[PDB]
Amino acid sequence: MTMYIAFILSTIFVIGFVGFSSKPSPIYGGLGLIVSGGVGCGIVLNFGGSFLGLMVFLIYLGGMLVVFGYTTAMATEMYPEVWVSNKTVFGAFVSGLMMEFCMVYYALKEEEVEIIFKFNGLGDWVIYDTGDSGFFSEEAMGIAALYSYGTWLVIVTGWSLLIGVVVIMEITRGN
Amino acid sequence: MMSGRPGRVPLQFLPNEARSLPPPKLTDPRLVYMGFLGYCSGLIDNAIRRRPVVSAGLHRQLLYVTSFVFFGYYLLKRQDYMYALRDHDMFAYVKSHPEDFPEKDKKTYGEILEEFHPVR
Amino acid sequence: MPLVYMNIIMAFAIALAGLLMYRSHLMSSLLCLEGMMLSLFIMSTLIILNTHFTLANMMPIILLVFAACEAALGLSLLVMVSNTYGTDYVQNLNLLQC
Amino acid sequence: LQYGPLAFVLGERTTRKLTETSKVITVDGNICSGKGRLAREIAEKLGLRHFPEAGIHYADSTTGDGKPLDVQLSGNCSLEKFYDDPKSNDGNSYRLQSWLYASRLLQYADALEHLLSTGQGVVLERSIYSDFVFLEAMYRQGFIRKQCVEHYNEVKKVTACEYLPPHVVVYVDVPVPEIQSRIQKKGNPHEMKITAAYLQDIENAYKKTFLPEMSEKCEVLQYSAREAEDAEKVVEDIEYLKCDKGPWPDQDDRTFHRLRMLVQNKLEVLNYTTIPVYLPEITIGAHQSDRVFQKFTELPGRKYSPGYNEDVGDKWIWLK
Amino acid sequence: AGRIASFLKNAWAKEPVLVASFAIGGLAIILPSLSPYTNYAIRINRATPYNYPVPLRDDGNMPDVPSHPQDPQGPSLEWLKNL
Amino acid sequence: KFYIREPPHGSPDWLKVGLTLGTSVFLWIYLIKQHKEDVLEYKRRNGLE
Amino acid sequence: PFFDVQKRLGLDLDRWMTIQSAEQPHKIPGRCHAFEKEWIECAHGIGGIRAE
Amino acid sequence: DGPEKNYEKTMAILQIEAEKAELRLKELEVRRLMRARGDGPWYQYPTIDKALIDHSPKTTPDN
Amino acid sequence: MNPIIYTTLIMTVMSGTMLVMISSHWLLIWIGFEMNLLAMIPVLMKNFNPRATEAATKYFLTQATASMMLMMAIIINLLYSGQWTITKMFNPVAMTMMTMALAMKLGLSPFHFWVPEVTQGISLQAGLLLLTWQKLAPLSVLCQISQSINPNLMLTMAMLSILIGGWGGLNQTQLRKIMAYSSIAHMGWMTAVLPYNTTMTILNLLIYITMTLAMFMLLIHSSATTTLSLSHTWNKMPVITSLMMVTLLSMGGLPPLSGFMPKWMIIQEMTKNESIIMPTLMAMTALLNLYFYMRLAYSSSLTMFPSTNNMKMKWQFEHTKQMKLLPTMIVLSTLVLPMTPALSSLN
Ligand SMILES: CCCCCCCCCCCCCCCCCC(=O)OC[C@H](COP(=O)(O)OCCN)OC(=O)CCCCCCCCCCCCCCCCC
Ligand SMILES: Nc1nc2c(ncn2[C@@H]2O[C@H](COP(=O)(O)OP(=O)(O)OP(=O)(O)O)[C@@H](O)[C@H]2O)c(=O)[nH]1
Repeated sequence: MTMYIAFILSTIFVIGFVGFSSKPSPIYGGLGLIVSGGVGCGIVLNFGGSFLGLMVFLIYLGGMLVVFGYTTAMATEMYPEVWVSNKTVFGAFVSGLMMEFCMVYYALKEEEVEIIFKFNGLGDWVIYDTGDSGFFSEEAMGIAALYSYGTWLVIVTGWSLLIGVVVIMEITRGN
Repeated sequence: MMSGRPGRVPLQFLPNEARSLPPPKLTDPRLVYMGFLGYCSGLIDNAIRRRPVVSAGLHRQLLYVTSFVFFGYYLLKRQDYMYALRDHDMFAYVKSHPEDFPEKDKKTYGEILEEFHPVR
Repeated sequence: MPLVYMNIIMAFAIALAGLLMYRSHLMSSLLCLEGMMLSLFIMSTLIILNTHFTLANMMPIILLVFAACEAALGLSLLVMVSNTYGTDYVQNLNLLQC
Repeated sequence: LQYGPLAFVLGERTTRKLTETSKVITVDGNICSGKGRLAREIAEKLGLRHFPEAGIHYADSTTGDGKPLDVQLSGNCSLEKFYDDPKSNDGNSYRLQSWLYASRLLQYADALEHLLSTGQGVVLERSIYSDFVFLEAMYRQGFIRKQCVEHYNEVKKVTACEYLPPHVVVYVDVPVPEIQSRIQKKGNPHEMKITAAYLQDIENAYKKTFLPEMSEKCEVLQYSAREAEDAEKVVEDIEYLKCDKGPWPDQDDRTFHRLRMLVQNKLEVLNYTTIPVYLPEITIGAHQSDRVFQKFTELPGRKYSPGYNEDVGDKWIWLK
Repeated sequence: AGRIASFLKNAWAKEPVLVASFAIGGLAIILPSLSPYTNYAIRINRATPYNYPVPLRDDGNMPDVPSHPQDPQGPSLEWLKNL
Repeated sequence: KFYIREPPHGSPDWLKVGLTLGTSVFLWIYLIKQHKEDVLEYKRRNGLE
Repeated sequence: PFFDVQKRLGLDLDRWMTIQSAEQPHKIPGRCHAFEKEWIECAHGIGGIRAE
Repeated sequence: DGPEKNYEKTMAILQIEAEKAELRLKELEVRRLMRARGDGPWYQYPTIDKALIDHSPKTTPDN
Repeated sequence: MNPIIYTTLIMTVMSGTMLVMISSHWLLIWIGFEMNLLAMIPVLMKNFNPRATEAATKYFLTQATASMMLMMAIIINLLYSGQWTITKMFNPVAMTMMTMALAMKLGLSPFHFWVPEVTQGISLQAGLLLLTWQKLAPLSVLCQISQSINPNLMLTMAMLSILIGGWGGLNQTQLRKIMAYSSIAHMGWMTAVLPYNTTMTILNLLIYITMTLAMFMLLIHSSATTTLSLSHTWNKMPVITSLMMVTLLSMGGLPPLSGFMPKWMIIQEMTKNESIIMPTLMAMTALLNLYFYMRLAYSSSLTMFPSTNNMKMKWQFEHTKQMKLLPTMIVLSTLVLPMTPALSSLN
């Protein structure tokens, strides 16, 4: 739907999110969230976070899960899981479709969905503003300020990563 | 409670106006207790290390007593400061809200009834 | 509160349930453990981009970055479990019974 | 200071000190099979610090004057008692072995500390890995019981795991009729009372289990007593080898810091030797333990920590 | 002297990439301190007008601010025009 | 001497102990000093003495 | 915070991006800069209790 | 010693504690009244300072 | 592991915990939390035994879940406020969502399940860090946002902690486990007064640290892990178990032994806030803590237990560990009660 395109983007984000959170095989679970990872990028891309959308592809989508799928390769269960192997995973999946299709329909209704928070599930296109960005890109300028305004943020991130590499080797060598 | 008062520069163990109070005397009973605790640390240290506790080195115990006496005196000033601060701003407040604390009139016990309850 | 925000909010809620409601294989939780921060990362970008909080574009990257060290910490502990029991199955993850 | 973190930080390694003459030699054999003399011969030929065979008062000959203490005050067991009475009720049999195993274990720690602080090899008789052959043999004829074995090997696994196996083992092969005829030549009245059954059990336990169980940890240098006499023969092929087996020819300064942490802490090497397993032959009730410990207290030197005894003559107590 | 020159000699003899890599980072960190052009770089990086040069209320007592882009007073960047 | 080996504390470690008195004498002299002007300052801050 | 070390030393550690009306790269305004400025100026040295 | 010693010393003892007793009750009720309102020195929970806002003109005319 | 990295791995744990209390930004609050977690795991894995790996997995899974849950306490806060400043929470849903996040990092309500198991798996030295230093950081955040905290939600977490913490210790024989359960019970005490007056929470934290330090190095000096192993310690070192008895009673809270000071102040503070049922049940169930407390004292020094022949070996050798700050910790944790009015210093 053109008007609510991000809503379709958002809905696809959760159905894949439910699928892999339903504890399927790690390879299958990888598929469930990478499509969720890709579709979530479109949501950020549609809002204007060009770098943030493209960057989650490179370190999370093409990053995180490649070494993650690497780990499931050496796990190599003799009985790899398929969605039909257990009925619990199907029960979660048909559930994940159930309440999702439930309250989006209730969202399609008078629009007073009030689970936990108060939500007005109107068309997502309304929330934007009418202010131009001139020449500077708002997202690009913000991240570029890491080296001018992010003085403490960069130091702890750099320090922790150096701690990160030493701790990884310290706990994998096995004394 | 304190934390957040006006003029409360943080990480300060003794603000400047705290010095306008009578400093504790070196023979303060609270202070001599600090010295007593330090001495008891010296006995434990020798007992822990299996040494003749009573006179197992007069250097280790001397540092124990002096260090506790030192840290006590500075703690005492901050102790004395905050309690003085706690009562001080109260008096400013008690004169800042006269209507909240009205003086109840005084009537001697020649008027107030106490419905004496006999005991049997 | 706009629908897109609701969709991500529930996305974590199932992820929180998915990690908490556990299964035999410990891998799947680790996917869901960092999956839950992906929704955190995704929605975080949404508010900052919506609100034109230029400086707060700091958070979306660094939020994921330390979430990576945790995932990096995650499977690194996992291989030790696999090197001691054979599978990361969590029903055998009970050596500390006593 | 010792290998305590500061010394390791300032660059003090241990592989720097290690040389080709850095090995653990277990010159074992049979009961009085002449291995004691061979221990000295090997030690003096390649310049290794020799350790006399661990006994009951070995730990007594480590602290203070390095002199034997009262048997009641140290050990409470008597090998002569076991030699005279085979199956008594006082429990000298098992208690002798467990105290022996601890004394050998302390000897192992002293050996490693010397090697890890000098880089020079060490030779030991009847290493703590051997010890189990005696105890199981004592069980064969009934000196100890089934429930006795459970305490000993429980101490064995919790203690001997971290200590690295030796590099060289010399099994001086002496056959049973020779030993059963030589024990008359010794003449010490306690060791005449040795049963051929107890002897027969110790050798077969040795060849069948002592050599093979740690063969994969270091090579087996079998040497007949005839080979033991010719010390010139045994000194060639100890050098003719590398001892790639076991984990010793893999360790680095990373593990050596851990190893010298434990051996330096003499209390730590044997902290696990006192496992709260309440075996009747070693469990000492409070009343006897209190009185004995009180007897240990007012002994010279032992009253305070070392260097803090005014009775011995340690001046400057009021300052040190 | 002897050890340092010999250490560099075998380092380039056996680990030429390591010497090249360590050298390149060696320069890359120090010349900017002594670089005279970096002061030009910051000036041009600031002389790039992104937002509008918003006006100011001309009520007198500010003579330096020009009343026109083609006025003499004000920041002239002809140095960059020649840089 | 009873002990076969010199124990790590079985000797007066002159440098260490001399530091310990050095710590204390500096500590007390600071303490008696600090109480002096702190009292003196309090005397004049409120106008007492 | 618990120990406001930044206030004592004066060094800006995290105050730069703590709110959306602070200094911004190339003076990019937030969506609610006017409201945040009005609110933040209303509650200065007033205390969280009564400023609510 | 004389009963005057005990009489006047108790006389001072009772005055000291009564002054203490009055302040203890006064401190409790002020603290309650102070926490609810907060228009005074203590119990002032932190708020963001004015200094950290940007008064310089932005790119968008209004802001 | 190698001491130099072992030094800096622990050293960052202070740095991460330091950052939690010295940063006014919500992001940096999480920043120090997970730098702290990143360097905590290897210290757990220092021994490298299957139990040590077992303990690390439970701790990481618990701590990682809470911190990611902590972000969305921040995220909704940002979603409804636009403020990253560490002050009054503006969203009730985020506020509870935050409290469960921090409570799990502290382990008071049934989030506490990892506290005994994780403690037992790791070594005694690592147990010291886990129950003493990696507890200030969650309490640091709670102290700042205490005014806003939901009274019913926080107090409910507190009682369930001490109630379970009291009951759990009555059946554990391992010294580490009973140590952990008593730590849970104390943690309920501090967080109970937390909404009322944070100064008493800090005083409880400062006091509670003293015994937990003092008890741990005493056990490390004793090199004992189980009650029977503690029983033998009287023979070799009758003095050490004697001081352990004194500090053990101080942890129980019997006057004049300092340790009753926090409990005394908590009862008085809650009473001033008209809450009088809260302290009574809180104090009454503190007796549950005292039972297995005295039970340890019964087997430690009060009645000499049977020893073993090999213990004769240990008398000959002297201790090599340095146990720094032990004598001061014992003394400061048993007799500081007359210096109670030093509470104003913490204000
Ligand atoms: C609040 C209520 C009370 C709370 C605390 C209660 C504590 C005791 C409770 C019971 C404890 C369990 C049961 C008994 C356990 C005994 C433990 C023990 O080790 O006992 C035997 C041991 C033998 O003594 P030893 O260790 O050799 O030391 C001798 C002195 N160097 O004995 C010892 O180790 C004890 C050594 C004690 C040394 C005391 C030295 C005192 C010195 C005082 C100097 C005073 C100077 C005064 C100056 C005045 C003018 C300024
Ligand atoms: N129970 C027990 N006794 C042991 C052990 N190792 C050595 N012994 C005893 O140590 C004593 C001395 O060993 P012997 O072989 O008899 O004599 P020796 O003088 O050492 O002679 P060599 O063996 O030739 O060096 C004997 O009583 C042995 O039984 C052991 O592991 N257990």
